[PDB]
Amino acid sequence: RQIQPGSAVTLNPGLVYSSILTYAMDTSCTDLLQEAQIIACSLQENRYFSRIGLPTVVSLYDLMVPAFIAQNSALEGARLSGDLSKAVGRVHQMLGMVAAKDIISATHMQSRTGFDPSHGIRQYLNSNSRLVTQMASKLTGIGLFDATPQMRIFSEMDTADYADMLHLTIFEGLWLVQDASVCTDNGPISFLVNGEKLLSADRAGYDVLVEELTLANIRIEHHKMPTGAFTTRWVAAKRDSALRLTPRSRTAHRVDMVRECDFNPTMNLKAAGPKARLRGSGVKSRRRVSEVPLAHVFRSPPRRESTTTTDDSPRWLTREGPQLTRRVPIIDEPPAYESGRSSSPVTSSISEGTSQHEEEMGLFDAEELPMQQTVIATEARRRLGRGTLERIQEAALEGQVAQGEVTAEKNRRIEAMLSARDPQFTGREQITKMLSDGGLGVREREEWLELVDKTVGVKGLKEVRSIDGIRRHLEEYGEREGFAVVRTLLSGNSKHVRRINQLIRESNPSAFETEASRMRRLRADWDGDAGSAPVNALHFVGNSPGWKRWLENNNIPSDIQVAGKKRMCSYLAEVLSHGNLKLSDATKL
Amino acid sequence: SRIGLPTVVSLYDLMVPAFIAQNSALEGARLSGDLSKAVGRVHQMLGMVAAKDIISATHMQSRTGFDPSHGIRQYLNSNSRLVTQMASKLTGIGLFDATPQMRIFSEMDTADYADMLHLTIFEGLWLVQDASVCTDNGPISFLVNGE
Amino acid sequence: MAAPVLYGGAGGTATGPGDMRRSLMHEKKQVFAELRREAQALRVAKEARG
Amino acid sequence: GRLVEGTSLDLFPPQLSSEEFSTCSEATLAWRNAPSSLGVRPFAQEDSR
Amino acid sequence: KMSVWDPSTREGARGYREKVVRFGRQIASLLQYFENMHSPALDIIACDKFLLKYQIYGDIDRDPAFGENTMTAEVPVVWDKCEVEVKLYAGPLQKLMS
Amino acid sequence: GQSKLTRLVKGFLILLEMAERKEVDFHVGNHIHVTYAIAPVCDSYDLPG
Amino acid sequence: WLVMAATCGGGSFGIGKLKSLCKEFSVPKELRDALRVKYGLFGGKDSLE
Repeated sequence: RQIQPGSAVTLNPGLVYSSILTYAMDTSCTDLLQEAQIIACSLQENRYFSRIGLPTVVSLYDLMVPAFIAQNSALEGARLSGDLSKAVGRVHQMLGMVAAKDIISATHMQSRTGFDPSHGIRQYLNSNSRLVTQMASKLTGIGLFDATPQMRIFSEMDTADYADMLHLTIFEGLWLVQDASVCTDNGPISFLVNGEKLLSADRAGYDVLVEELTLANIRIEHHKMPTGAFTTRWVAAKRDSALRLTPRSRTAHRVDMVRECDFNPTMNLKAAGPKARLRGSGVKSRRRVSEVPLAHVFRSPPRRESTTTTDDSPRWLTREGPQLTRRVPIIDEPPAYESGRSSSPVTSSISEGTSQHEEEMGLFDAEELPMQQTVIATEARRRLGRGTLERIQEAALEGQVAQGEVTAEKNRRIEAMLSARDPQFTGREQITKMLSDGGLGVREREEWLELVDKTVGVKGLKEVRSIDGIRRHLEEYGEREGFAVVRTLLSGNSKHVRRINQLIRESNPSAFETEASRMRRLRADWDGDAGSAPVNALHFVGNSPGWKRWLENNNIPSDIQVAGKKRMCSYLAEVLSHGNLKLSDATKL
Repeated sequence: SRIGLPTVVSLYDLMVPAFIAQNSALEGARLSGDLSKAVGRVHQMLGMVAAKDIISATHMQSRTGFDPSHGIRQYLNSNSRLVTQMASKLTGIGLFDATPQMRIFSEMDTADYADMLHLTIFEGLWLVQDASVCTDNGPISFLVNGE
Repeated sequence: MAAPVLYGGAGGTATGPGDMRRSLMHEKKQVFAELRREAQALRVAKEARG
Repeated sequence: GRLVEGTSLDLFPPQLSSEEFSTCSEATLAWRNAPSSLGVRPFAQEDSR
Repeated sequence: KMSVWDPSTREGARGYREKVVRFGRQIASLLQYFENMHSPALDIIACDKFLLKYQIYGDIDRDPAFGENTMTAEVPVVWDKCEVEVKLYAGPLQKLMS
Repeated sequence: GQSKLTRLVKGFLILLEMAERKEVDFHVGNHIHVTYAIAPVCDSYDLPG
Repeated sequence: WLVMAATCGGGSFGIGKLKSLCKEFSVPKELRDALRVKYGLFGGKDSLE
């Protein structure tokens, strides 16, 4: 028996969703698929009035009478991420405009009235669409003021009519587009009409710062302005010359990690391992927190996503490089705080409201833990004031154990990489991705990209979890581990970027240079739409070096234009590396 | 501060009886008045042979011996050769294993660096002198072999 | 926190170190002394005076 | 003998830099090959180019 | 080639039916639709004000040098709030096998 | 949830504490449950530890 | 330089690079060949279940 007046409840995320999941497993668990969409349409309503979307007059005779055989079906497992849950609904209402505008505008060519025909279409033939998510709802309304707002093209597939198609095919689009678009002008110069699918959105944003310081240082020896004496040889004879390159150029920028949902192995019943192993740690009679499904979810669904908790590790390991070389200064930002809670019996269950939970005193030394804790603190502002510094928003990790805790900051050389491996050794190997994608020459490439624009880059999610006492350990080991990058030879990364600077310069000759109309006159380029495959500019980038896992795109169109202003003057970089395009001499003829 | 046997006593089943008893093989271990101690006295003595193998081998570094020795949390060391070794552990933080001498009870393969140096290489005269304390007699012998 | 060319010990070897002034003392024997016989064995056996 | 870089290094890359020292004997006072303690990568001062 | 597109129709003449294959997850495909395109979109749209860069093209007629083949259009969209009014009516019921 | 290696450890430790060493007279201090599937066994389950 | 070049001129084929001063790691630089192949052998060192 519960209490009406005296009692008072406090609840954050994890109690509200848990009460629904435990309630969902009783009856109508398959409705969770359809459920996640309708609430998205509800919170943000656009061009919607007196909606009659989802019909379910709550006739609930079965919950009175339990002992009903539970239906085993597929699970949705829809995780409403803080920012993404709104965005899903913001896309639905925006898709709803594309469906609504198709039927409302087509019959509006009558000069006198537009009620009798539009009021007649009560049938849902309109509701049937093409591409993105559309669930079994409805939208029978009586307002009819859909002429004011403009069409927002998110769906680039067939099945349109009259007004929506008129943008694409017929020349009358110049007249249509002028009506379609309000608050924006620019329509005089254009001849003919075609609508494309470019979705880069400018903010946004950023910033930061711081410081630091401490110291330390370192050584070595010195680094931080080395001079390279390149030698070119094409016949028996040879020419040789010296040049210099500096890491420290431009400041700030960095990346805002994108938000994404989490999902699981699809079946109703609970796993035996996760339940039996949850019992091994605690000794509670009934479940503290008062949640059964959410205790099993966070463990089973997300196997691993080690990308933003990781990337700072090889970043500090390649940040350590130019600092170990000569470590005169060192600075450590004020939050050196670790979210390390001491002596808590059964909070670990309720504490899963936070992103992750890692156990101490189990393949976790006093040296291994601080790496997991340095990351929680903001990146950069360590060892070297300038150079390889930038900013990243990071997750919220929390170490936990009844007894153990140790702190540390200073690392040793030839042991930082080994001690950075160890937290990967147990858990699973997803850190190689950021060691390759984010670790290699995308840092100094983005550093050189800072010249034109700044502060818009993102790929590869945020947080990860796996532990609550002990690991299963029925997989990968790596007893012997050493690669060239860990050694004091980071120029394999920096001189890789100098090569890419030529490839960004290699798009210019085919583009324009004086004989073609000068910058800010032609603008007849065809690159940069936050798309990689059929765009051309990033295809040359994706031809060999650093393909397939970055944002970049949006900053390239400006880089090609600004590079022409430098190239016409006496300014350029360096020569020759694994290139082969015509209209400009990569090799020779 | 041994962390040998892990079993956080989670005993929900003894509350609820009428549970089908598992028919298996029996140990039947009779702790004889004197022998029960001796079995443990052999285990700790065998434990030295396992512990000395890993601790002394990495101790050739003249400056430090913490970072590598603290890293071996994995139980690859626990796997041995001949006499009784059960599913326990021994993750400790003391590291003062240089004082006592090695007590050879296991005469089979799978040793390394310092423990083997008694058997094969002539450097054993230098090793044995370090290995053995409180006892002397090392001047006369030429070469080295432990029986 | 140690230079130059630091390693963890006997286990976990990486790329080859260079040489600079010490941080701490290096005393203990390396087990290539068994291979050091190869020196003695190859030259005392094959020799003019013998 | 002669060699090129970055191949599963076990014992053949020290044959490069040891020879690089001997090949560029004209600007180096030190000569060594036989007596080699494994921690052996002495500088190719003006020899690499 | 992106400017080369597929055509369509709807109202006057009766359009044929289209049933899509069974998709297990709605969000996974919603993320995969924008992840494979590599646009950092929808994360932006969480803000109240979001701009939308689009560009037009001239096609089919072999173009001259006007200094403009493509155009540029930036659409600003701010979110508005009017009252919601949900209604309940009778629909199809579940099995509920005893 | 069933594993009790350390439970028997304390018993076999106390075994040799009073096996080779002579008899020890001591007291019994406990709380007590009554039955298998009755109210006491249902009421017992509550409270952690 | 085209005069010394004679019949073949202005035909670069491959550019080798080297360090001016000497220190730390020798750095005879033409490993760039295995840079476009970003992780040829280094990604998988000795991993086996």
